[PDB]
Amino acid sequence: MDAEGLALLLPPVTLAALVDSWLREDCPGLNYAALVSGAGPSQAALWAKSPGVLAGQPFFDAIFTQLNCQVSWFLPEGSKLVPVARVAEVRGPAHCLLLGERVALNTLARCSGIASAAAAAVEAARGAGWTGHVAGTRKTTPGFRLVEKYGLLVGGAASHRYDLGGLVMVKDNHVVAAGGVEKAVRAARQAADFALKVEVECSSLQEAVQAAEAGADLVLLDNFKPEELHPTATVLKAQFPSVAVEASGGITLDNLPQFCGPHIDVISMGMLTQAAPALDFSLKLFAKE
Amino acid sequence: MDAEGLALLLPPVTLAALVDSWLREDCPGLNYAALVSGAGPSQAALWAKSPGVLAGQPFFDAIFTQLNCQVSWFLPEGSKLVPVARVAEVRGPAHCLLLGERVALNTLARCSGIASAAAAAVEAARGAGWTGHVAGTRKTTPGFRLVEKYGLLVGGAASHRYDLGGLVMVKDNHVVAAGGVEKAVRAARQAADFALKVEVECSSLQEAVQAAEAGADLVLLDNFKPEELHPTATVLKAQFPSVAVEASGGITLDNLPQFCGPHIDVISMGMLTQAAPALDFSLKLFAKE
Amino acid sequence: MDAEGLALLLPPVTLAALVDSWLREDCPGLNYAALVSGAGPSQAALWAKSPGVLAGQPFFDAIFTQLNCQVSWFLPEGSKLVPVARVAEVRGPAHCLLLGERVALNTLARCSGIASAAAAAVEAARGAGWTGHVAGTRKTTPGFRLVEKYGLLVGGAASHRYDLGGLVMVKDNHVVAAGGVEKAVRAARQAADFALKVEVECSSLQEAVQAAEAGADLVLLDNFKPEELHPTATVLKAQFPSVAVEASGGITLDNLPQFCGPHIDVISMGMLTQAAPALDFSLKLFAKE
Amino acid sequence: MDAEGLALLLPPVTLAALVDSWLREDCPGLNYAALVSGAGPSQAALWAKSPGVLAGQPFFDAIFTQLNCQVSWFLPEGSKLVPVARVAEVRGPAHCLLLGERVALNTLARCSGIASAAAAAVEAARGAGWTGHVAGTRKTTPGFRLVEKYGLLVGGAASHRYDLGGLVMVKDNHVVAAGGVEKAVRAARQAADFALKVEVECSSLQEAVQAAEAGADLVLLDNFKPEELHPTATVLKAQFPSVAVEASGGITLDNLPQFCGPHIDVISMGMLTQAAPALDFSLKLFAKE
Amino acid sequence: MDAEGLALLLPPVTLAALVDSWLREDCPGLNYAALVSGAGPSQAALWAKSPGVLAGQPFFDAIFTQLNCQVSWFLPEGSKLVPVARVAEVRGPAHCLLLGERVALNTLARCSGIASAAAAAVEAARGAGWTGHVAGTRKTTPGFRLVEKYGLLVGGAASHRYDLGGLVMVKDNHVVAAGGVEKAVRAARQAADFALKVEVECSSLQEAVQAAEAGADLVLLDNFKPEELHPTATVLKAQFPSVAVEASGGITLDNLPQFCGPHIDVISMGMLTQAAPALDFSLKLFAKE
Amino acid sequence: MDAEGLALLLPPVTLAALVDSWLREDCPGLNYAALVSGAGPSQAALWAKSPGVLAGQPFFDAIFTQLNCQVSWFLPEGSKLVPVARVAEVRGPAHCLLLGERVALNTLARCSGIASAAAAAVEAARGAGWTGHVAGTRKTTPGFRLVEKYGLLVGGAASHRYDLGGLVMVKDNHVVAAGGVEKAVRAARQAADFALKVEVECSSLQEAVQAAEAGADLVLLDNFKPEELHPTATVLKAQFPSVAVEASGGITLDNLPQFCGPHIDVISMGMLTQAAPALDFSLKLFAKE
Ligand SMILES: O=C(O)c1ccc[n+]([C@@H]2O[C@H](COP(=O)([O-])O)[C@@H](O)[C@H]2O)c1
Ligand SMILES: O=C(O)c1ccc[n+]([C@@H]2O[C@H](COP(=O)([O-])O)[C@@H](O)[C@H]2O)c1
Ligand SMILES: O=C(O)c1ccc[n+]([C@@H]2O[C@H](COP(=O)([O-])O)[C@@H](O)[C@H]2O)c1
Ligand SMILES: O=C(O)c1ccc[n+]([C@@H]2O[C@H](COP(=O)([O-])O)[C@@H](O)[C@H]2O)c1
Ligand SMILES: O=C(O)c1ccc[n+]([C@@H]2O[C@H](COP(=O)([O-])O)[C@@H](O)[C@H]2O)c1
Ligand SMILES: O=C(O)c1ccc[n+]([C@@H]2O[C@H](COP(=O)([O-])O)[C@@H](O)[C@H]2O)c1
Repeated sequence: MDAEGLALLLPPVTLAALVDSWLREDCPGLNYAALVSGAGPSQAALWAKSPGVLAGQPFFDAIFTQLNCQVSWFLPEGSKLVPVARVAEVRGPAHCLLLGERVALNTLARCSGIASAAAAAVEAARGAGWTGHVAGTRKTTPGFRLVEKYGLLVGGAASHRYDLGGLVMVKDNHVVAAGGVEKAVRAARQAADFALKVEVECSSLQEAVQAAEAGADLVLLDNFKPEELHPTATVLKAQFPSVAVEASGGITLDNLPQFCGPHIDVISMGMLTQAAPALDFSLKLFAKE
Repeated sequence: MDAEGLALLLPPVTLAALVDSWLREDCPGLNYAALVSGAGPSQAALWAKSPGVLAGQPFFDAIFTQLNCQVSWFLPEGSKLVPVARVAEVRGPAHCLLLGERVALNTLARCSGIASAAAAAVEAARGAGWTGHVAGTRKTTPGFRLVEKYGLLVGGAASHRYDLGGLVMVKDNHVVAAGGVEKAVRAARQAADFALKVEVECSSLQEAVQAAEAGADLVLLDNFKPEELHPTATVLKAQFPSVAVEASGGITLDNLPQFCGPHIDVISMGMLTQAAPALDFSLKLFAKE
Repeated sequence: MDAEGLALLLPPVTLAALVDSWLREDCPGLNYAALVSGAGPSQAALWAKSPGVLAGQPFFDAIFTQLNCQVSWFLPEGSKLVPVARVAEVRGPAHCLLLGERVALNTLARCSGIASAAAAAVEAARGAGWTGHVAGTRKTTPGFRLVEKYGLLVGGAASHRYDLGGLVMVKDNHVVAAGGVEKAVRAARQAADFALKVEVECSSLQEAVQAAEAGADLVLLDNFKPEELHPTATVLKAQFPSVAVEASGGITLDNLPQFCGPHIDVISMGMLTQAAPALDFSLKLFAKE
Repeated sequence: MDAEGLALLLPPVTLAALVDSWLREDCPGLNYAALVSGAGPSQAALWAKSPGVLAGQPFFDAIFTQLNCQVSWFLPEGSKLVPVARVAEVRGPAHCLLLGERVALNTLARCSGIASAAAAAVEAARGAGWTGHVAGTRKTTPGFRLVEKYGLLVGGAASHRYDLGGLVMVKDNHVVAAGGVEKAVRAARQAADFALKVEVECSSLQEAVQAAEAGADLVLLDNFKPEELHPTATVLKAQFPSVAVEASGGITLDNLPQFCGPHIDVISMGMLTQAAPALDFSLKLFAKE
Repeated sequence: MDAEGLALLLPPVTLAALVDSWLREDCPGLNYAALVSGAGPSQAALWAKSPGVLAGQPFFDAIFTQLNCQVSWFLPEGSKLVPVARVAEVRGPAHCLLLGERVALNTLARCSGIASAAAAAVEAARGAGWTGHVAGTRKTTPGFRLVEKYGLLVGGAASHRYDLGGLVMVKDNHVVAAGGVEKAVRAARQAADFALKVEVECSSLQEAVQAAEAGADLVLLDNFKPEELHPTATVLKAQFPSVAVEASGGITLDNLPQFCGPHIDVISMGMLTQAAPALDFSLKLFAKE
Repeated sequence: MDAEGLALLLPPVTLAALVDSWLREDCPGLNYAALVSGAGPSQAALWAKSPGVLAGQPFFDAIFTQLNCQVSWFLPEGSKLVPVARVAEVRGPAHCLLLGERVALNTLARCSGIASAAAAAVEAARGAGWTGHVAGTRKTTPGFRLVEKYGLLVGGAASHRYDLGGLVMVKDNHVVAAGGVEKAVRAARQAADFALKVEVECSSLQEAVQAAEAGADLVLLDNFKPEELHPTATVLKAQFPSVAVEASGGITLDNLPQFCGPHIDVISMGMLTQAAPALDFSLKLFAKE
């Protein structure tokens, strides 16, 4: 509902340590450019130069907070960005603003790109009349998942499982390793019967039926062509009405409406995190009025 | 030098701490799916399903080494990927293979994705007759710089400075803070006269002349149109022949040939790391004869 | 239904870090006692002097692997301990055996003490004909959760959710802060509709019906005397066949039969981790012959 | 002699680091329940529902300090707890209160459970006229020693050595490795030099005399029957009056008066940290008026 | 030219982490002495008892900020110390002052010792009519480089490169491994043509000419006799006027003037961080009036 | 006694973490020089070019072991170094040898420099007939205390207390804060009666008598002239035969005989760690076949 409340999801203690490692990565030793700018109190304007959705204020704020700077936002989390928009002002000693600048922009750009992709996907789906959830994956940049799942939520998608613990997800490789879908789904059920859910990844109707018989909570139809996707889900919903159907594999902004259908509850797209270009933001010091 | 030599640039201690933190990110508690697959010895085939350049073997290796798995590659680092290619084979306990799969794949996908954009840019420059350096920027994913700068090098681009400690770069914001170009360049030269180089980002020809007169090693012409860019660089090289000229701002694979010019030495592209989609890789367990 | 394979659940990277920090805590500087013992090859015996269930071999093994010692076990993980039993042999340099001894016994004692409480509780419950799950809680020693939740599993109990990122549980305090059960539960269901489960802690029959109406996967009947409990539950399963029922509040080894009932699916006991005395083990060096 | 002033023993850099790891353990990713409570200002009351001694206010405070919450205590550290007592009030944003609640109660229950067991021991020892030190052991939970040693002090017991540094302690296993008591405490005496004391665990009157002859400061008489313990301690003090005698092994709250004696200076019980059940506390949100 | 400005080079995140690691080294567990002093407000005066240069205020300040203490300086950074001077006053709880006393004095004493040695070398060089850069090396105490490089700057020396990332330095061993100087600097030149500098360490005029002819930005003449050093530099400056010339190897304050010469740009000295004795500072609590 | 045994004191968990932080300090990103040397197998000789005592082999081994290099020592830990001497060989890949070279030489140079100062102070006191202990202090480089305390031991000196959790030490500032010598030491005697030692730092003979009378184990006569130090030590020994006497403050190599006396038990010298120059070592790659 409200993109403004999503920030309560982020534990305060994780932000500070996350942010501290990013700052150290960009300046591990002596910050020679501090001598160029000096330490006088300054003001920068944050400028939106790309269209999209604003996501990332919590991480932007945390970065500058460790550098004793303050941020005033002129747009809420989740806003549509119409270029060229003035979206915040940052205040602090000049060398601190310029030290935090690059990391803060990198984070805002990337989080917002993901939310902009997610909002477009949510839009395309509703424009085909589909009421299910658009979702992300675990195809995230390592070390950056907290930012990328947050960005999905701001854009209106579900984050899907955060990590491997999680919901027990039986994949192709698990079926092979366990010697059969029925053995794998039985082993996944025991591993947390109460209460984690079990999702099972299925390359065909007959695997999906076997997964549902063995007790899957969710059935993921993997890499179906749309023309076989919907018949398969119809049979499933008629035979196992309380099992949820997820479609996934090669779904993009463009072909997404072909994968929306009344018997698909969830559509997950790797593109939301692997192919969402970053938005264009700049931070510019200006003289005080 | 040669793409296989590049792996030596990676300090093995940093590799291990990066890899461990990525794994703890994807599985911070219990790995319930390890019960589904068990620990029996298995083999998995790495498949390349996107065209491009293969980059990131050192990280893929270090991920799996930490889980006591081994990798045999069938293509060298920097190889062209012609899909559908069988790129490697991974060996080890089934649960260790499946626990590292996603992290390893996510790393290789983004690293290869960046190397693929760099290769594409170096190609576009060479086909325009340009012998300069195509270069990356500091617009990298927070936490992930080591992989992305490594990706740039495998693709044939220069990484540019690794962080704020490796070359004193006077930007528009330093100029405003310092009171002006020549004040800012003087403080930059002090801050490490011997010996770090000083690069100055300039938005006008006069700003470029002031910076070169003030002793900049490198003058970066920022967001010039090509029609304004090349006459500026010609003037600069005429008056200051030992000052290198860089061009940057809004340069993409498509417009890259318009910015090549006999008086440009470096061309830096934020897009090589911010808008380079990841390649598609899978890892499929295959049965024991 | 096999305690030897539970070790696969422990991610190897989390084990080594945890063990390192335990060894650092017990010896932060110089280890003066190493000079008293020297470094000659030697062997110790592990002695179980308490009845119960043996749990914690992977942690015990990991501690001594960091100290270049080897361990041979004479009883599989989960075995019944009949004192005074010779449980294992540890081999390595004398000072390394004696450096690991206290941390290894401390971990094994507590992991086995918890598994022993868990096994006794599970034994009580099937002796009353019960088929549901005996479970643990988040009343764990801070920083020791991985050992204590693993111990629950070794003794046959369910771990319940590992931390706040598993199933969304709304408690009395959430209901007070949301201003009502059905508000709380409706927010909970949004926060991850697909797919994490939602569990609601209820003090009174009315609350549980509200919770179930609103979409709870699980209702926890908290602090019921067994007199009200089994009516309450058989009502709920009548009205809501599809919703799981959990009993919690003051359930101990002595009174556990009185909470076992046929419409109760899960019984969780904070005593399994808060009042589970450690078993008594010792490690004794013995001479070669 | 003043439990309020013990909090100065805890260095504040360590407290924040330990507290951050505990919070990170209980919520490693997104905190979904935060969307259920919101962030509106709230107050919770701390209820003691158990008899004992109150211990652990600095850790409790430090947890809620990291979460931007305040604590008001109505009982000083060390007070007797008569249930059901209102111990404190915690103020702050509701999600912040609910995120720290479990870890704060977990820490206070264990700390207090220990200080309550210590105070019982000091009560029983005082009831037998014994003026020596009741002390703890190194049988603490790995990772938690700071809380548990502090809890021993709050309840009137001596902590004993914190770690493997501190006093050099010759044990059964050292005597085996060094080939005799004389050799082991001569090597110990050398390592200890002038700053550390030497204590020797002795299971017979012969060992105790050899240890005292070879310069031990303390002799620990290990696993003696009470009838054998007191003559041994007496003859030792006659022959070596400068040597402190400690008794230890199987000493419990019920049998502790039997081990008290005018020639025992220290009595140590693993019981106080390995078998002290945690006190019952709760934290309940309430409406301001 | 301003010692008070150098503090801006220190990124505040790194300061906190480094400072906390030093406090934890000196007090890993309980601070027993805190009971001896109590927590009442106190004041202590910092006393300089050595002649030299004051350096290290940012580290001294940061230690005491972590401990909720405040510092007031009566001398700016880089001041000349004429003993016995009263250079600062520290205010805070009694136990926090005494907790930080030793770490802060150890830090200030080494930093000021390095700055004193650097200023002595600069004064000797200036008394020989030399105005090039006196420079440090990477012969720093491991883990203490930020303090030691900072102290070189306060004293008037150049820090030289901070680590293996600042400038590619071809040493004797690189030459041997590369199979010759031409191959080495060619490879070095490739590692970062634009733009890091390449310095080559040379033991003969012929090696230096080759290093220069092959592209070196700086030539370091290592362990020359002054009699052969100055003719060598004169040749290099005449045939390669843009290449900087460094002298290094065995250069001490007492022999430094013989190494000063019109064609030496940089003189670097291991002894500035390896043979620089610390200064004597004390911190004495004082009372009301 | 035997310096070769002292390596047993070093817990290997701590060595790896220390060493990792030092390597990361010296190369936080890409190691450009690795491309100059390549990765082929190589060898380097370790030369001692300063007189003194060899100390720090375990830290040197650990550095290279982290880089997959092996070290062969030709002299034992603690040897007298008669320059020039071939101390060791190091083998491994060329770029790993050159990556560890500086950190490994820095650690060995400071460790050996400290041991050399220790051995000379021990010999000075032996030549004066004195049988007490020469001791170090806590005037140690922050972060480096393990190497420096270790270096003292290899030189034949006592380390004195490692940190604040060793013996409780009442200093001038503690006396001022407690309001009296004699209330200070009683607070200190409580803070760990059994069993840590109490040392009191005294400026006058009356102060020593009060510390002795209130129960100090050790009395440090701080900054006495030798003329008054020995009369004072004699009174104390006569009145308090079991109290040990330390002498400290301004004691150097050349006046150490003046502080030796029959009633001084310990002499401690800040200069052993604050004014002990590092020894000169070099590591030289040499070609094979
Ligand atoms: O591991 C997960 O949590 C997870 C959640 C949702 C989807 N996936 C997988 O992500 C893949 C998405 O494919 P794509 O083409 O959109 O990159 C598909 O193979 C799914 O099985 C994986
Ligand atoms: O800070 C650096 O290391 C750096 C190196 C090269 C380029 N840049 C900046 O990157 C910008 C180019 O970004 P883009 O997205 O327009 O390709 C340009 O404005 C430069 O100032 C920055
Ligand atoms: O937060 C959890 O994960 C959780 C899981 C299971 C149970 N609990 C709570 O644990 C409590 C059990 O109390 P007790 O007497 O068994 O210590 C009961 O009040 C439940 O609400 C809490
Ligand atoms: O290592 C220590 O610091 C230490 C301090 C005091 C006692 N102990 C040992 O702890 C044992 C007491 O265990 P318990 O649970 O039987 O009372 C006994 O064998 C002592 O030698 C060990
Ligand atoms: O690696 C560096 O950054 C570096 C910078 C400047 C000098 N050095 C080396 O330092 C050595 C001089 O140190 P010293 O103790 O002989 O005065 C000489 O051999 C140089 O090669 C090394
Ligand atoms: O704090 C310690 O553990 C410690 C141990 C031994 C000596 N000291 C102090 O070291 C000081 C002697 O330093 P110095 O530089 O004059 O040789 C003297 O003032 C003692 O109080 C301090």
